[PDB]
Amino acid sequence: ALTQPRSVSGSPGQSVTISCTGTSSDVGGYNYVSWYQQHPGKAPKLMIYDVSKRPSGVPDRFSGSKSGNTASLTISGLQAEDEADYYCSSYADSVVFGGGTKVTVLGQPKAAPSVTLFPPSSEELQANKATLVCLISDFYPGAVTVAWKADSSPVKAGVETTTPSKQSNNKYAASSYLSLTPEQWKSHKSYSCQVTHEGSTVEKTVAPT
Amino acid sequence: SEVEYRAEVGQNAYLPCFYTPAAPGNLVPVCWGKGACPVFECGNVVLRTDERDVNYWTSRYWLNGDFRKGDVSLTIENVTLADSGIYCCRIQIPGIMNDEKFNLKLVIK
Amino acid sequence: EVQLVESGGGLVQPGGSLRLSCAASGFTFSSYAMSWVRQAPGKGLEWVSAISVSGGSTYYADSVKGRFTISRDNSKNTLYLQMNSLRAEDTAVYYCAKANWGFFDYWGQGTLVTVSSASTKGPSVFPLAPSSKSTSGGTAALGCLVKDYFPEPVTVSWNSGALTSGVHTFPAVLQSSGLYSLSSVVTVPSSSLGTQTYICNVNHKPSNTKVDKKVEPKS
Repeated sequence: ALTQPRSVSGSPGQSVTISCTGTSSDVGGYNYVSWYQQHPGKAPKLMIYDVSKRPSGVPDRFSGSKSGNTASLTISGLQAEDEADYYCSSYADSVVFGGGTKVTVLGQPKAAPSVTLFPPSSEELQANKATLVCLISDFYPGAVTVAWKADSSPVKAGVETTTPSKQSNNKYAASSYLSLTPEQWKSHKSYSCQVTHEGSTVEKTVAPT
Repeated sequence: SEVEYRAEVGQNAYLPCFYTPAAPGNLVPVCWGKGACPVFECGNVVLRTDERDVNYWTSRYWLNGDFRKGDVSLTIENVTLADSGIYCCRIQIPGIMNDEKFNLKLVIK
Repeated sequence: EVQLVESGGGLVQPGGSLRLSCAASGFTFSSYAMSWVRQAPGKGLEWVSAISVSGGSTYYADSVKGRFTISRDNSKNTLYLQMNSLRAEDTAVYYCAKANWGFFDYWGQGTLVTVSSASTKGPSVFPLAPSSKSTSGGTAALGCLVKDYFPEPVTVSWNSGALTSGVHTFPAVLQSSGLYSLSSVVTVPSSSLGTQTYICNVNHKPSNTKVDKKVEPKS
């Protein structure tokens, strides 16, 4: 019943605004609209309630309005912090929520990823298994391409890579695991983890010796 | 509905609200608030009762009828133009989504 | 000062039952309506149910009507959700919130409810032995591989919580096998190696798995 844009993006200092479209029985003939902010691993935060009413602890720069059936949350003078998921809610007849809006603060400086490659432990090999652990951290924008290579040859099978998750500091972290057999690990001279970010590749290598 | 309840600035406003207890003595919780009835409870609550008596109260907003007999009508004493608007009277009939929501229009002049 | 602590979530078989509790402190619980709001992993918010200030009237979303029952104990300052006839669709993080007249000002850090025909599996913990291969300065990176476990979550601590700085417990990978795997790394002084002992304390409550791995440098 409530439709919000999937994403809104702005530069720092920009005034930005999220719309929330409902029916005349949802947002229309009632002043019962709330707005919640949600950062990564956190519970949502009440930003605005009763269309415009702002709870204590919510910055002045968050303002709530409504025209007809379209409630709007306007974030005046964006900040890096403001990079979160925003949900609108109507509570006139039932408690309904919008699809959410990903607010992207654009200005942010590029950070190249920091790669750490760990070979299989002597413990894991004694258990007839092998896992190469490639840990990628502090990168912005939050998009990477991980490519594994045995010596020179590329490896498709056994690769499992996480989607980059927004850390506390707006930067991102990802991890790729390459599952091998102890036989496959000892048969090659080396193994490489290649992370490509903003058209630049960072390679880390490990060898069975 | 075109139904209004009127008062001049200074008078007491009288907005009516009623229920019939299922049995004598069985009160149903009631709440009054400024603005139309939301999903649950009262928008900007001014008064609330439970199955025993009045649990939340505010000055000027009183239940001066026999609330024990289902007469939960409100009295807003010494009204201002600020008091104009819709008022919610929620009769919280026990159980799953059984509530009787009453929106009452108050007009101050 | 306002606190809400959800308890009671875990792994239930489809068709099963589960009771969630929420302990309220920091406010007059007796005078506020309360509700439960759920969030399917990587999805949005969905209101589940609410209860009147008195406790006498309850309100539910069509998705849960008939299967879930919200209740309150004003004397114990506790909110309950009895979930019966559960389905995979009900797999979500269940937040307990202070509903006022339809809005949620205070929320707890939710409880995860996982509804799968799958059975819990404890993790295999392996030491990720140190080398300063990727670390600038007199720091070396070492860690723990927490392999194949189900469902989430796993908690990693270092030296029984005494080691906090430089710790990075990575978000888990959801492997094709349906099993999770994560890594926790700590960046420590290279000089301390050889004296300072480093142990990771892995806890998987869903399978009663408590593992303490000493991660030492290899030859």
